[PDB]
Amino acid sequence: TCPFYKKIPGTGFTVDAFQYGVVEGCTAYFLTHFHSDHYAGLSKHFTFPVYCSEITGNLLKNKLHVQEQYIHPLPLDTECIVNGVKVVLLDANHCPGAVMILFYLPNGTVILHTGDFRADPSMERSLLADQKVHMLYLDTTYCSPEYTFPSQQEVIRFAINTAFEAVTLNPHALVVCGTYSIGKEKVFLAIADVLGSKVGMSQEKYKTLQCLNIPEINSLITTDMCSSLVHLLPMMQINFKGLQSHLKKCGGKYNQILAFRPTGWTHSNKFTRIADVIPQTKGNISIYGIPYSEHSSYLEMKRFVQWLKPQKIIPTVNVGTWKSRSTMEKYFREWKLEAGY
Ligand code: NI
Repeated sequence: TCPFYKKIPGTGFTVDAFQYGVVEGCTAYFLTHFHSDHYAGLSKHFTFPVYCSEITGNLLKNKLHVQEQYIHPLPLDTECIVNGVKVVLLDANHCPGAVMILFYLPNGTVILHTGDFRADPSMERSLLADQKVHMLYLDTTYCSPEYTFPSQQEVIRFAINTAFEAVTLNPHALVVCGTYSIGKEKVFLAIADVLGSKVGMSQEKYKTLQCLNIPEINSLITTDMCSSLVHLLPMMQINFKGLQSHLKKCGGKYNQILAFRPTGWTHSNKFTRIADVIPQTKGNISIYGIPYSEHSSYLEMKRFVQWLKPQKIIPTVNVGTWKSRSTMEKYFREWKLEAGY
């Protein structure tokens, strides 16, 4: 049964609610982004209207085989009427195709559902600027002050400089980057650009990348592993055993691997600056964990909410424990007292 924080009161609508069967009263199912915890339940047999971005729609059709007649893509930054209710989709600064949804309820209430997001000051000049929001359904993944990490630009700077140094010292080194979902494509694209290489990957991952509307993508990626010196592999294979086994398959072309695991936050963030990060090494294999996040830091989240000044907040992440829920409620009250709304 569908939980309350996935329902939009005063409408026929749900958000990211595909794993509960036929939801009673639901006339349109919104999908914020193509990540498995959110799409869980969709398949080619789904027969209700799905509303989403163009990119999410490409993935639904090609990867999950949802039939075209049930896919309803909407442009961003554009007022649209859905089953008699005005909606707007906004870029969520998460993975490709990820949106926030603004719902203008027939009674005058305005609701923002962030989906998953990485808050940014640029959002303060979107269509959010123009009116008041009563209810915020908020991605609270990192809602605690211990969660710090650097900008995405600092992280990419570190990775580019690391890869270019290693391969210039040793032209026979291979770079490998882990992946298990869409998102974080800048990591592998930036490294391949500095090295003058295409990114090599499986047929299944190439298929997924071809759904994302990235400019000039045919110039950047390939299924011909032999022609490429940046390879993508499943995240599960980014360990000493998995990488040893991959180096065997490369036909003595390479004699060293430098690999990247983009994670979210890890507790080595509490002590170490990005500049100071070091790898784990065994023989001719080195593995860097790099803190590339597609969710808001605590400070970014706090800034956004203090700017928006919502009347009520409904968390969508970490809602399963009493300790979590109490911690989050305390920070929301601090923020409101500090800012005066
Ligand atoms: Ni996500």
